[PDB]
Amino acid sequence: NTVTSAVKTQYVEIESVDGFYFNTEDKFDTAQIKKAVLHTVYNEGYTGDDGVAVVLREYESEPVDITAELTFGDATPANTYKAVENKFDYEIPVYYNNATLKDAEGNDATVTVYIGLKGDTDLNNIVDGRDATATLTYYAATSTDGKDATTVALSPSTLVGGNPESVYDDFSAFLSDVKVDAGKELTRFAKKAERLIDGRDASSILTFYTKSSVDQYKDMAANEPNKLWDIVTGDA
Amino acid sequence: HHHHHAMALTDRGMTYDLDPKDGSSAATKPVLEVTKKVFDTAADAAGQTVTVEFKVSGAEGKYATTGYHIYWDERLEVVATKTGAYAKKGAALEDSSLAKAENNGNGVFVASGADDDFGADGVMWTVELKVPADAKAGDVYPIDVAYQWDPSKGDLFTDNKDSAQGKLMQAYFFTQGIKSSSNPSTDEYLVKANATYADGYIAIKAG
Ligand SMILES: [Ca+2]
Ligand SMILES: [Ca+2]
Ligand SMILES: [Ca+2]
Repeated sequence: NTVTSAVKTQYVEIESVDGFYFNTEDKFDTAQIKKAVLHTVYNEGYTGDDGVAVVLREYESEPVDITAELTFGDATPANTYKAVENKFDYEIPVYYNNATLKDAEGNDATVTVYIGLKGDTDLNNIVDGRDATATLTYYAATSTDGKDATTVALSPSTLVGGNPESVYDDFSAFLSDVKVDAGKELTRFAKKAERLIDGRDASSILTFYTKSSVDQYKDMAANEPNKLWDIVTGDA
Repeated sequence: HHHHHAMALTDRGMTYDLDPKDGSSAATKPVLEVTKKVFDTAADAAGQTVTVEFKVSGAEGKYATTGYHIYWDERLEVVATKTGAYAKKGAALEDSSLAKAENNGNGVFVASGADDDFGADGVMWTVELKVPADAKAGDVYPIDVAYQWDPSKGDLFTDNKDSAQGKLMQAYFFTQGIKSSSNPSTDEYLVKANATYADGYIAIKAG
């Protein structure tokens, strides 16, 4: 007879953007999460003497902005990355108070990330001379009158398929930009057109490839490529 | 029945195992020749520095991206360039603005890149190798071009777009364009040196 209210279900709606990462990175960036609103649905009603539940009304409380409270839990680029042919995107669950959330359709709410090997211009999970050539070739094309980042594709990958405006070409640019003059101030969210992909990027990459191919650096390239990148870019 | 090994060289070349493995139908069939220097006497050879050329033919305007391993008899002494590199690019790579020699013990890894198929025929690389003072008549110091591969990366000889024909050319290069245990030299000096997987040499005529 006594009427009460209780949460019936709870879901989040999230506005997020893509994020690009290297396989060696230890942290996803929560800046991908632009806005997250938590909805809580209530039922109000009673249980009759016959033990049957009666619902008198259904409603939500005021939705709550929880954008700032969302984390990616324990997931990291390094522990998520798997080399798979023609496949670079991952759905990373968000966490709120150390638990996943459901989206409006009952599925765990996730954010899209792309993770690859630095230097891997052609997106084949291998860093080699072909990547250096592709990077050089893109520089030469975009250095020609009448051509730029908008009309030239960088990656030979079928995922780009010659399409200058593919998101995978932005991802390829991120992977190829091994020499960034601006440093950390040019963020991972820069688009291909916002980067400088030049012969210096191409010659690093080639040198990474050559050093990886001799006894001295074979293991460094395979185990901690980041230490080899620093050597080849003059940063260490 | 007995197993024979070279005096001071190992066979690091691996089986070319990328698809396609058979380069017989390749429109472009590149072949790499390596210097075969022969001295008449030990005195003629002892302490001499020899220019060893690695020369490609049959691939003019048909390649862009290369990378292969060179090794030499450990008794030879490499004479580095002014930059410390063990190898120096040649005229075949003049139109390839990416070119890099990486030192590797008794050997070097040599690679190139180009923004189009600007690879040319001719000398790709030179290495200067000095004959030891204690060289004797009959001695052979083999010089090897080898294909290597691992799951992280492998050696290359392909065109700018790494096309189907580029990959056929690559298979041809490594399986027929160079010597290896699967395509052995029949050169008498290399047979004598027990190094028929090798490609060139500095040899001293028998007494
Ligand atoms: Ca690659
Ligand atoms: Ca750059
Ligand atoms: Ca060989």
